[PDB]
Amino acid sequence: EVQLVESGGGLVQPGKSLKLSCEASGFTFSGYGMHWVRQAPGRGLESVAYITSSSINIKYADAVKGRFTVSRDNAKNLLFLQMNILKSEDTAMYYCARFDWDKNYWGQGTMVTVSSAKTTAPSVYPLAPACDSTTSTTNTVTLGCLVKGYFPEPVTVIWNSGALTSGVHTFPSVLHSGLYSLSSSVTVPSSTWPSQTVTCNVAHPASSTTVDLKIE
Amino acid sequence: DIQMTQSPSSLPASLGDRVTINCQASQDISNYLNWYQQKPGKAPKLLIYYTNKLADGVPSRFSGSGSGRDSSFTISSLESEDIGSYYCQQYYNYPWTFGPGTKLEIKRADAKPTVSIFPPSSEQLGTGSATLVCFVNNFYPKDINVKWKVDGSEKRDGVLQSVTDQDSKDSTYSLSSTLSLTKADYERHNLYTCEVTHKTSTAAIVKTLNRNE
Amino acid sequence: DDAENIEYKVSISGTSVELTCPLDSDENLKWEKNGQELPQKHDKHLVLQDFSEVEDSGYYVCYTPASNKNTYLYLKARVSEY
Repeated sequence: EVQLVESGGGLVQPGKSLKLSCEASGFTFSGYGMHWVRQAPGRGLESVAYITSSSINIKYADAVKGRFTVSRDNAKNLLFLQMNILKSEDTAMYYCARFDWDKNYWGQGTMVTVSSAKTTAPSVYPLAPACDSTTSTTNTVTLGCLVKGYFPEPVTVIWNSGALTSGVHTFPSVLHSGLYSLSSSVTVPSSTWPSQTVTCNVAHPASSTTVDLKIE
Repeated sequence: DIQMTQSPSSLPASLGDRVTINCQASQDISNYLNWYQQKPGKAPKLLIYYTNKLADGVPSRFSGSGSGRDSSFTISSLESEDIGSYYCQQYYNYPWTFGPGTKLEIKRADAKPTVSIFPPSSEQLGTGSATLVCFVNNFYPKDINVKWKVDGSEKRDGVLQSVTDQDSKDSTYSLSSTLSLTKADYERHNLYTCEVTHKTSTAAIVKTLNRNE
Repeated sequence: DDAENIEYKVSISGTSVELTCPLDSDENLKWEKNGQELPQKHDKHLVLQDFSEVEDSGYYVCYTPASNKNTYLYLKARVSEY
């Protein structure tokens, strides 16, 4: 009912610019003070900026004090964050919020990533054995999918094009040499494979690459 | 500009027990302290406002306590859904100084990992790269540091361990170990091993794969 | 950088005594007549109709959950005194 929508984040190279734009719904926004908050992965939660109902008093968090600049349009119910001279500190997810005394309104948030790194498509390789591939564990073929060298995050791993989701395991992204890489276990009995198609559908957003490598 | 101390930053606890989290500010916050329940990827839910004061539709059990320069929080009897990160935050001055981040780990029974060893893909070997992989899935407790034995010799560098969060269906973890390299060093040895370092079984297990089969 | 939170404006018109707050309109604004909070009183302007030196006098605090700077304001007649 009191819906909020942070718009336009994504990648940027260092010391550049970005305008984040929240939309209000279901309230007298016109006359409500607003905040901008971030969750800097690992590093935790942080308040970013606060702007009053009439834009009379603006308050910034020490870290951004300067390079960042909050603003608002009370007609189109919009809260903007004007980030410039971006650092790798500024690599975080940003939410816009209405902070009441007892209530708390957060939006879905937009994920802002700041790196000098270039967009890289991923290497998709299958996984199955032949030496110590001793019959079946307890009657279970465990099968993998490797996603080498990709940037930036994220990447979706669909086993059997999303159908087979029964006993799957997709471990998180491991950043090494400025490039993330992930692994994905899928387990079915020996009755299911090689008998049936167990296709691994890897999908990257940035490079917009959609691999579908089946196993041998 | 204030500052928050959360203790602990991992609280593995059985279900239905007095789970306590502590918060501590620099100077006085005068009770203007909040508590949150950030589950998965998305937004943190407010639980307690002005320390003592419980928010709208927050389980009776959750109890915000402590005043002055300090504070605490207590799930009276930890239920299934209460699993996830907990945060304390202050509202005495802008910037709202936020707490570190306590994560609630659901204590479950013990589970033996299932070790799956994988040979670098044919297509990969062709590209130059020859990165190796091993999986250890559906296990509890948390603590394991699996090793790589390339022809009886433990390969220290070029390893990439990655662990999941507790599985929604059973609360058991998972682990993928990525032994990275090229044919330059790969084509030098033949027997490959995954060293399973866990209390879950009799001693410690391995799954081997010798190149020439 | 920008300028912060200003200070109170006590206007008096015979029967009434207006109280322009230092803050913004905010709606989430809380008004406190000495410890005892003010029932759904929210604009920057408070009109203390038919003021009494005993009943309407005292310590006043206008604060949003932002400028908890908890800036008092004395009254009766001589504002911001002992």
